[PDB]
Amino acid sequence: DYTAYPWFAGNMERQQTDNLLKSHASGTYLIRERPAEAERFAISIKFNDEVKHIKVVEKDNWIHITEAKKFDSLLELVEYYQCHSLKESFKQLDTTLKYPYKS
Amino acid sequence: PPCYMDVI
Repeated sequence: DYTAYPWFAGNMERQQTDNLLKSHASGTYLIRERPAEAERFAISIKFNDEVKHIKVVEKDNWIHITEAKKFDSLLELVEYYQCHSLKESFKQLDTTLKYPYKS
Repeated sequence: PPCYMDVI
């Protein structure tokens, strides 16, 4: 249950998310649920005049945005990228998860 | 142009 976290947007879809973050500062982010899909979360982040979106995959016992860095929970994953730039897995996205969208 | 960031 992540509803307490200022970065958690619940079941928000892409259009709403884009419309919301496009007006925010680079580094503003949210995690949203994708109930229908095999990847049931996405991270969305404002970066250099665009809103970028990253699939969060659950496979076997773990959760990840890249199979090269696997976590035991969504919270651990989010807290990792709060302090470690996304660029270690996406060049062209050199920012941390810097500002939760509700902050 | 991909909808979600491509993982290299």
